[PDB]
Amino acid sequence: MIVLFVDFDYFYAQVEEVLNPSLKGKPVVVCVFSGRFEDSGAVATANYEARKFGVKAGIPIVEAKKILPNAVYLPMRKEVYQQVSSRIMNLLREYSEKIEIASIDEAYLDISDKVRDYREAYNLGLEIKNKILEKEKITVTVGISKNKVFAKIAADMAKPNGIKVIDDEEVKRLIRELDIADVPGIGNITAEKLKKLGINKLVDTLSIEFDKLKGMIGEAKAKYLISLARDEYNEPIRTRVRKSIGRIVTMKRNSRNLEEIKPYLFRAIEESYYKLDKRIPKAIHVVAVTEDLDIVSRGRTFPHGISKETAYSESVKLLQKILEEDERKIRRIGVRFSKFI
DNA sequence: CTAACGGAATCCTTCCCCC
DNA sequence: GGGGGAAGGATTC
Ligand SMILES: Nc1ccn([C@H]2C[C@H](O)[C@@H](COP(=O)(O)OP(=O)(O)OP(=O)(O)O)O2)c(=O)n1
Ligand SMILES: [Ca+2]
Ligand SMILES: [Ca+2]
Ligand SMILES: [Ca+2]
Repeated sequence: MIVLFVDFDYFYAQVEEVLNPSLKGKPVVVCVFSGRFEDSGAVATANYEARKFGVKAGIPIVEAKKILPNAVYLPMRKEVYQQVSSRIMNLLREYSEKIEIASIDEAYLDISDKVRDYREAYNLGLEIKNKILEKEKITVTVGISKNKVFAKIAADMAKPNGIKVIDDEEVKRLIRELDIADVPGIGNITAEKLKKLGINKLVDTLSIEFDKLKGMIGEAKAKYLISLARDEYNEPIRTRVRKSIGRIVTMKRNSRNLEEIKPYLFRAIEESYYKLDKRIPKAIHVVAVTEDLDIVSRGRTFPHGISKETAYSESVKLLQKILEEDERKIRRIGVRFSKFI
């Protein structure tokens, strides 16, 4: 295979800068205001002018303002970014019909039938970058390799407005030398689980016994890392289908009172049903985020589609079920729909 | 009514019913 | 022994 991976640079911030070019050159921070108090919330992303000083995704807004009090702080306008993203994905369809849309700013392309070698795949990456910059004035990063995992790693290496090829020779070096925490799918809890086993590179998984690795990171991640270490990973590019749609809102104050939580729950249902847009779900899940930011969920699936009225009455019964079987106060309450007709 | 923090989505694992 | 579902967990954007 020859996989071409596209990753939009600082997407949310860059879209805001395209829509307001006076933002060019300044630190821009895209925020998710929870509404509980002034500047409560987290940073969705920031451009590289702000990211260079430690303002990155996930950190609290009030911590970003202690670092950069004079940066531009904009509220997240996800529907604007989604519509811009959808147009860029339509541009990517013109280069390969095997395309896998991974997220709002990521897409894999199987270009095995469109180029002969990596030099031609490289040139196709330039043509794709120039086409996106010409149509939407958005800079992206191209990663090219023999599978999806190393194509994404390639884009991570040359990230800010770049293009990078990891050939079969560098693939083997990375199996020996790339720190295993930088492999997609290995978070801190799985990484620290590899370290305590002594595994720091992919090649280490081939010397260890399988069950000693399986019995503690799981069968799937063990097979996944072993196949990568053997240079035998080759999952195909697949069209991804949205499997669930939901919405969770932060309440103004923690509560275990039914009548106080119900307005937030009903608002989450209305917005979730608007996002359904056609699509008839057969399962509904009420999801509560407790004081300690833990996640509790109670669900129910029907032999038929779920009307909005049925979603209303069933969510209350599922919410009562959460107050019964857990005693932590709820901080965020929401709903999720799945199993579409 | 401004309080040390968002919101959304996937896949995998554990437990349990069931054949 | 294993298919299949409910709920938690880990990951990532
Ligand atoms: N914890 C996070 C991480 C990301 N995002 C959003 C903001 C990003 O614009 C988009 C894609 O995130 P990336 O991981 O691709 O990061 P960026 O595109 O912002 O930066 P980079 O240019 O390094 O990819 O997802 C978010 O809401 N919350
Ligand atoms: Ca990106
Ligand atoms: Ca991305
Ligand atoms: Ca990691």
